[PDB]
Amino acid sequence: EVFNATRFASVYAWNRKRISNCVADYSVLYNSASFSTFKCYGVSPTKL
Amino acid sequence: MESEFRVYSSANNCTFEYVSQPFKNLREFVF
Ligand SMILES: *[C@@H]1O[C@H](CO)[C@@H](O)[C@H](O)[C@H]1NC(C)=O
Repeated sequence: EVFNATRFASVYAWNRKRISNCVADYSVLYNSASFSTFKCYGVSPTKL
Repeated sequence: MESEFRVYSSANNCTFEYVSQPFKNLREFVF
């Protein structure tokens, strides 16, 4: 629901959100396989 | 008629919220 909102935040007013009592469902953001931007310098995708 | 109001409460951070379901019996609490 957060990722599929109708209105996107502006550049001057960046919207910052804090997450509590939730889990990192990485597979949902990983099943599309659209990770074109893979400039993950300094980290590894296996130590997650 | 209204008595469930709130005063101030600027709520700067309030990043933790545990909204959850909760002769008289003696209510004993240990905090
Ligand atoms: C809580 O987070 C908000 C985010 O805008 C911040 O402005 C505020 O200073 C924080 N308060 C704390 C750390 O208690």
